Amino acid sequence: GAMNSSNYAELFNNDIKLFVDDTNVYRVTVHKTFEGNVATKAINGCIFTLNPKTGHLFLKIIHTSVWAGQKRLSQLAKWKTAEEVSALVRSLPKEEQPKQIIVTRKAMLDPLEVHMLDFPNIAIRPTELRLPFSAAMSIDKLSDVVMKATEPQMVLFNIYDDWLDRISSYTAFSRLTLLLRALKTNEESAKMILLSDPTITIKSYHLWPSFTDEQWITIESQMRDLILTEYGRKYNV
Amino acid sequence: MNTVPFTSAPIEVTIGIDQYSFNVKENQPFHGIKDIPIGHVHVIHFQHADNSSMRYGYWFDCRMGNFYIQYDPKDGLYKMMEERDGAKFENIVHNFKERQMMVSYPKIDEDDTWYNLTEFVQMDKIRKIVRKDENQFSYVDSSMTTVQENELSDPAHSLNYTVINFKSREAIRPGHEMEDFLDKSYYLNTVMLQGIFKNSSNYFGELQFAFLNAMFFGNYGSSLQWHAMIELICSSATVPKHMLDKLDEILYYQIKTLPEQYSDILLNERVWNICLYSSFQKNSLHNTEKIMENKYPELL
Ligand SMILES: COc1c(F)c(F)cc(C(=O)O)c1F
Repeated sequence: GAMNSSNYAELFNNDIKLFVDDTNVYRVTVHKTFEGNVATKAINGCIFTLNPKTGHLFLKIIHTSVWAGQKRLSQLAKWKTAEEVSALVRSLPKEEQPKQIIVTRKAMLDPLEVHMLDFPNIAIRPTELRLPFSAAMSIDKLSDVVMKATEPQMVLFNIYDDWLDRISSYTAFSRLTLLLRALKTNEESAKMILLSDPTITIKSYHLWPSFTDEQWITIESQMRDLILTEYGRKYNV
Repeated sequence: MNTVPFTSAPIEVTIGIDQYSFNVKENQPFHGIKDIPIGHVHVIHFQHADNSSMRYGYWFDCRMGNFYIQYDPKDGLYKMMEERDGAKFENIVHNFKERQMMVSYPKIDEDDTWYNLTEFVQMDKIRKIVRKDENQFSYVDSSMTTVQENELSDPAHSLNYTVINFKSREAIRPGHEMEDFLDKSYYLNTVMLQGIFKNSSNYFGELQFAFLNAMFFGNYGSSLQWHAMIELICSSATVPKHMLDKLDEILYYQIKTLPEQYSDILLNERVWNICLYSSFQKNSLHNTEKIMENKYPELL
């Protein structure tokens, strides 16, 4: 059934599973036309498909050409997502295919279910968790590869860099969701926190800075403060 | 005009014959129902006064034989039986009519209700949904499950309605996932109408039978089947025009006939609101929409 706070450790067991977030699939800028009406212009998007146990990220870039001449794009985007996730599963060797796919938005259930009919033993699950994966495009190297794309493209990353050499999947997922929640709540301040120090750099093959264990404690605390500050503003509390 | 004599009425029971119903007292001298119109299927049905659970009954067509009811004290129910000896049967009925021990199928001449509810229902199709080939008539009751309900346990006691499942490979062509799911026309017209039912009359027949089992027996799987067959049509963008017009007539009489006090359980809010107000055919069911609005505006 639905994934929630009760069964949170199930994410880090040895049954292969994938989170699928479709928030950034169909991205537009709304603008005015010469005649004074409003129009959208699409920009490149992506499906965020993530193994929370291993950090493997399957970033399917959705090029604006996929929307050309199509109607009801927000609806189509869900079916395109499901089509690409199904294609990804088909492309994996059997022993790498997930046993479960967890969609961050419930509106993805029926499209993914219908596209996965050939895989009746893969469970399609919603979640009650409010995950911050929409902020994936605040990660500079992910945003850069999406915007630069000139065609449909799959790009593979490990969203945990090398953290699993020193910490567990549970702790790595918690750090990720904290970083993304911070970027989602106040991108400018979060990026300030991550790159303020010019002597801490990002490896060419990484997404995040090369913090020591103790600097990660400091960074994590700064992120939690940023989220609390923002929250006191939001509600005036 | 045919007759279904009763041997006796040993236990107090409400007897229905199509949309009519009579209360018979324990050992009241009741010996059957005469003047049954030829040309239509019929259903005789029972609800015992002492266990108002298990409505049960028999679908039959008097053109197919001489049928009578007899109470079985071992199995505790009124059973339909076929009498092979015509002179016996005619003599038995003749006697019973002379003693005026039979009620009369109380059809108003102006009334087409029963025809309108059973227009496409054939006995031969009922007998394939209800499989008991040694009888010419078909027993149905409140508790019988459908093949689809079973898949999700006694096979010889099931309602073999055609399985409809909008998220199945049968319903969804590979490569047309979004198309077939949002527009069920290929599943309606190619899979169901051209492939399985062969024509729209057999489709409407099963739809009508499903509704009647839901209304008369409270059979829940039949109500599921009725709604699924409505939803499949309304969710298709491409439906033959004669089918939409016929459908509107079919549902109008079904909604007209439903007991007012049963709308809560026999009518699925989601299906009806989608069919009348959101679906492709939201504008093709004027008579059904109008009766539903004036009779059950709460459900909507
Ligand atoms: C209704 O009484 C009938 C009847 F009409 C009939 F055809 C047969 C029997 C019987 O048991 O053989 C019977 F009692």
